[PDB]
Amino acid sequence: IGVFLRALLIIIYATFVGFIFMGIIRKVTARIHRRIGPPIYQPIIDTLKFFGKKENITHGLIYDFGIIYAVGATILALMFIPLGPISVLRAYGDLILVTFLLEIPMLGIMFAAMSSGNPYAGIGAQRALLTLLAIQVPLGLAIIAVAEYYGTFSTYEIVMAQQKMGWSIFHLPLLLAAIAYDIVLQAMFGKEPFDIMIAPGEISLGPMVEFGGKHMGMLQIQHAMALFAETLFFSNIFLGGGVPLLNTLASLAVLLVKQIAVLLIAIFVGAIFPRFTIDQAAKFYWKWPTIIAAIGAIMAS
Amino acid sequence: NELPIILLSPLIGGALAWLIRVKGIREAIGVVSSAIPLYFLIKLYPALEGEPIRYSLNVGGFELTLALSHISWIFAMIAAVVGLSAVLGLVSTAKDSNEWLFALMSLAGALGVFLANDFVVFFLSWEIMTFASFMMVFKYNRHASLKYFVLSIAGAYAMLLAIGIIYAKTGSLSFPEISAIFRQDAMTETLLIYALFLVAFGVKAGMFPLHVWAPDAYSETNQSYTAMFSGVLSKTGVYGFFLLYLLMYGKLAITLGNVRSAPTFGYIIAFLGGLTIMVGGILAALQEDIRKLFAYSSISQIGYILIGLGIGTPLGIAAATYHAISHALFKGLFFLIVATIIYRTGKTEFKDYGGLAEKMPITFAMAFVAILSLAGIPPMAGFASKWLIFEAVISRNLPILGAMVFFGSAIGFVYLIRFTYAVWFGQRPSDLEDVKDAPLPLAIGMGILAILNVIFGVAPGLVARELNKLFSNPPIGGTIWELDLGFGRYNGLLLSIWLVIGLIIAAILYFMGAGVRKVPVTDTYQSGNPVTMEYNLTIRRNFFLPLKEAMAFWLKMSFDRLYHDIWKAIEELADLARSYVYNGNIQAYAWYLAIILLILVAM
Amino acid sequence: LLMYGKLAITLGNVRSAPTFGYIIAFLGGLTIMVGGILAALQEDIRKLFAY
Amino acid sequence: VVKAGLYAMARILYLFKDVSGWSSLTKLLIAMATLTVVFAELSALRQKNVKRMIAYSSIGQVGLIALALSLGTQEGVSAGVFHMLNHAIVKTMMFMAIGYVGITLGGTMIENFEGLGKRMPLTSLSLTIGGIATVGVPLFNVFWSKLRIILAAAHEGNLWPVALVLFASVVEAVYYFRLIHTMWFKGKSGERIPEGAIAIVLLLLAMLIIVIGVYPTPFWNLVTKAGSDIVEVSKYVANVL
Repeated sequence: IGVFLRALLIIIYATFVGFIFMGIIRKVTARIHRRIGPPIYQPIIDTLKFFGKKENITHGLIYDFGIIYAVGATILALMFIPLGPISVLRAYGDLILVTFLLEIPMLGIMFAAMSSGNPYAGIGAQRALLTLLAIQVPLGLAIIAVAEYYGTFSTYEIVMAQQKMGWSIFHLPLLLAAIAYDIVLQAMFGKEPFDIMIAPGEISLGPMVEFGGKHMGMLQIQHAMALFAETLFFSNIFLGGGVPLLNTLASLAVLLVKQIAVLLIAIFVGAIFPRFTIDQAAKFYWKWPTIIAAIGAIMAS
Repeated sequence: NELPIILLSPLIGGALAWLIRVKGIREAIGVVSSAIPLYFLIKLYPALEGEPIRYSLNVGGFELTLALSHISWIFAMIAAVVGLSAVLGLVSTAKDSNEWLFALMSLAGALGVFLANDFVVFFLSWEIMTFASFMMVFKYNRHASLKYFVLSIAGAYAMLLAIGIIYAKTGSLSFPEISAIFRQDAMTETLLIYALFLVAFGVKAGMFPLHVWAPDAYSETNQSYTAMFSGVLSKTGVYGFFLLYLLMYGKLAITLGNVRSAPTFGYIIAFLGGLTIMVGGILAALQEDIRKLFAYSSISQIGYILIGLGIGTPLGIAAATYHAISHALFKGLFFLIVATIIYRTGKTEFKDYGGLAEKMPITFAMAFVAILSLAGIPPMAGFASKWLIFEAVISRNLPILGAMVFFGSAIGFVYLIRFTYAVWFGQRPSDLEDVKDAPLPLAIGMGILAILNVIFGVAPGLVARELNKLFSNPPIGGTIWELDLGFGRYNGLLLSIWLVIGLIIAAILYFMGAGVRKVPVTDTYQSGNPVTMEYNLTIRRNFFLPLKEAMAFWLKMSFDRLYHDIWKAIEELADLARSYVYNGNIQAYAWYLAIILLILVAM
Repeated sequence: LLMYGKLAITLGNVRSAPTFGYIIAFLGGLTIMVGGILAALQEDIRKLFAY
Repeated sequence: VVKAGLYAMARILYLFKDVSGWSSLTKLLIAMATLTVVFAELSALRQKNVKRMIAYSSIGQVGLIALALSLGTQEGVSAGVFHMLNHAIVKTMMFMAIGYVGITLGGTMIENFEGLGKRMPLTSLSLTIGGIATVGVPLFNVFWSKLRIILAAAHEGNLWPVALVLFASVVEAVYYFRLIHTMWFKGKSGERIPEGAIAIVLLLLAMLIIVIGVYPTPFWNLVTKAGSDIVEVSKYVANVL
């Protein structure tokens, strides 16, 4: 009953900071090309609008359950990564679990985008799945480079091995995995260079081309959690937060600073770079970040 | 006594269901002829802890020591349950009486290879299995069938060559004692033994040199048969490589020096396995057909087992057999569900059907378990199996081989998205209004494999604790729900309940009313335009044209072309030796006699 | 002359040849290949002789 | 006539098993037997006349009899006889079915051999269950016997006089299922043409290869005591003088 309230604390904090992180993305992309743009508390009002309609669509019996499964999977992703010391479980937060549970949101946001039935949703799913094909070639090598440099997989036995000694973006056989993660994060998010699972403008909107009221609200929740989960997975592995309430709140605050830190370098790349053809997106994630992560993988062994 | 009856029982079931074609009883008494091996295996399951069960039956002057070990029972148990789950789905989709003679002979081949503790029971059962599978796929498209037969006879008979050499060099034939004498010389003729044994079991696996029978024999056939053609008839290659490890591991590691912390013969078979997962997944993409897509799926997951049962002497077999059980258990369900969708509807090609997931929700839900059972979903056995295979990679460090198997999980994810799109979602064409639901006898097999999958996935667990103890003293300290690896945990209780809690909290944010009005499909976006029923809007043509045009250089070098080249060369040499040696010239044969007499002069 | 055995224990031999010697000789064999091949289509009197 | 020649050759060869130069003679006879399992059973591949397609197959089965009739002394001479008393029955089945086609329809061309699934009765099943038993796929008798011959070529003359005879059964796997396919699943012709005079007699022969296929040990005990006429000389001579 206490782990239930603690998990409710983590999911409601991840909501009320992940939406603010997406609003920070909107604010920085507004200032990146000379505009005030929205207030900081903007996508909260997006979600609050999208649950206030009076009609919906519901094309099929599976059209509901796919995106609801996407929200359940993206909540399951953030439940294992150690959000500060307050973790509902730290015994098993293994690398392969969190790495695969980022991809399952890219199922359910697309598995229920297929049930509508559209050439726009079909070619959006066509251009979304080649990413998830191509991005796992430098992603797996980054995970092996994290693996063989430490040995342990329980993610509480990694932040302990960071706060004992050293940082983790240092020690160059592990830094070459971080550049591979810094490039794969824009694809795993849906930011502008490797945008194409969102693609606003070239195709209509790809997978989320016609969802409706409540379904777009669940998508905004899922997209904010995908943001927060992949950013917390990058920070609790390659950066390490680790660490009384005046110690715990400051621990979560410096964790939030390192959340913004990779999120800050995810935006500066992700506005000055145009959208990528999916035929080149399959060709790019095998040339440069694969050989970088492969040099990191043979230098971690 | 209680051991040989289960080897004759599918043979007797193939025998009995040939004469009894008088009534509608060839289904009923035919299917329970293959349903007694589960009842006999589980009756002898508690006697495995006792000193082992064997039998001799000296026939043909040989030994035929059948004996059931701790792990041969495990493969035989999945042999019974997968061979059941196909065969009670085989009571339909036959349209003849000449089906049950071979599809039950194949299961007696399958129980024979697994319960093979000698070799003269091993190769006999393997040859029976090869014949039964061939004669099953020998009903139409002969060129597809005979290619499988020539390749698998080459594998069977190269195994006969390898057993000839290991019977010559040792002297004795018996398989239990031949591991002892390999321990005896564990402290130049054996690099041929391993390679010929690997070719002997590269014919019933997905090995990238020799897998060209797979997109033809897993292709056009009785599809309800095929759930054992990948679910037990490709586990025989896995059990072959595992029996190779039971024969020697250290004697093959001294004569072949390790390239890294992994042994080099294990590294070679796992590198060919990693290439297998790559090519199997990639060729599963641009494969517009309902079964030729699934051929590459069935040989995609074999490379997982041959990576895990490659590198690593602890936990490597202990993780690869786990994925072997998991993959065969759901791929039986996938071939069952594709047989259902190929029987209830008409034609085969992807440009026949789409959006067929509302006229048969039992099919949709049962293979929604199987979609969850593939590519990694934490309540199901797919994620447990892939996670064990990825756990065996990092121990005895291998960075170059971990990339292709992880890429294999990605491309395992990709093709299933390609399957569930243009077969199940979108609009339906106007020839599928004359269709019904799923019939009951396939649905019993679907439900059996689904409940076995859900007890396999949420808690490993029972089979992990089974294969842990009494075999290669414990690498994993598992319990009923957790797994307890040396440096990982993988709970299954508090990983599935956080899903079903997270789905409740997700349903709280959705199940709120405020108008959930249903709409038709024919009125849709289409860039804000009118769209009628006669518009092919769901895409159904190759689905992966940038994926094909990315590696358009890699696909110009196929192996289907090379083997047809080498067989046409042998076949035109067959027309060559026919006309040269065998002339009408009488004096040519006189000259042949004078030549061999001249050799007798030369002594 | 500095070390041969200390670099052979920390780096296990791929064959009867040591693996660091095998790596430098494999890059050397690639060097003879590319040097000879680029010496062919190199119309110049000295850029031919560089290769 | 192939068996008498191959026995009397392998009789008198094991009557002089003490002299010098005999080892080169059996090393020639191995090589020529392997040269005849390949050429005969591969010249049937692009073969048109179906009587010739079995004629080449009967030579390739006697060549592997010669392969184990002169290799060593035992574990294969007493199993080489296990091929001679077995291949005579299965080649009795072959030339029955070809003979009955050539006398009913007329000739032995494939064009007048095509289409015998529905047209002909279970005589075509006798050719089916005969052509199955030359590669020896199921629990049949040529499977038992060819396994005994390939295991015989282990202790002496190994892995080259295996990988040609065992190569030919891969080729012999081809020209039977290019034949059984074009008589069962290509027919398009329902002419009943009743032939019930051998519908029982060839089939009681066809049930004679199904009983030796499941019970070899009531028949393999015979060739143990029937190998004792070729294995040795001393109990042979002392049972004469």
